[PDB]
Amino acid sequence: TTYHFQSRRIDVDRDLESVHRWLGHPKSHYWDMLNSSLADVEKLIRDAGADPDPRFGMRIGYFEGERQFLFELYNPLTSDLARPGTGYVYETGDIGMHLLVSSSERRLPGFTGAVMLHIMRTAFFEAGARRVVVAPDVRNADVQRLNAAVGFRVAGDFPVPGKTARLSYCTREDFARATDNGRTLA
Repeated sequence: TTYHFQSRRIDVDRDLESVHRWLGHPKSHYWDMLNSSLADVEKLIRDAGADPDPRFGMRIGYFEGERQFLFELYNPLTSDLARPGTGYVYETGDIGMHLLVSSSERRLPGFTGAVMLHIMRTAFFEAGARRVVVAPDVRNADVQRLNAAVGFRVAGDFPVPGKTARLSYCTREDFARATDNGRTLA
């Protein structure tokens, strides 16, 4: 028995309690929502679903009937990536991605690799992305490792107020080569 995930679109009326709980767990601190209220998390979810294009929004992943993670596929043009001067070069079909794992601590081997493979296959083959774009905090080493595991390449670092973001790209072609079409890690 290994991880195989499915996902669906978020449903704020019934996922809010879970998502808010996950955002309060110290391991989630890079989401910067540790002290958020339910209303704050409701706004986060609703804002993530407000693009005109239905491909964007938050999704919830499942295994054995239980919630496992949240992911956001977002429009790079309404994100910090598109601030003037970041160095991001937008391409049609770019999709930004964020991942939030659940607050559960008991995992089978290779949890986050299976999570990442599922997310990336969803972005490319269900949401039509030609490239996934991310810009985590440079200090978030765990995310750097996850990115490298599925073929992301670092493009550069750029400043945001008080922080440094590390811009990375994963083209559909680099994902396919690195992971054998989404089957295994680089």
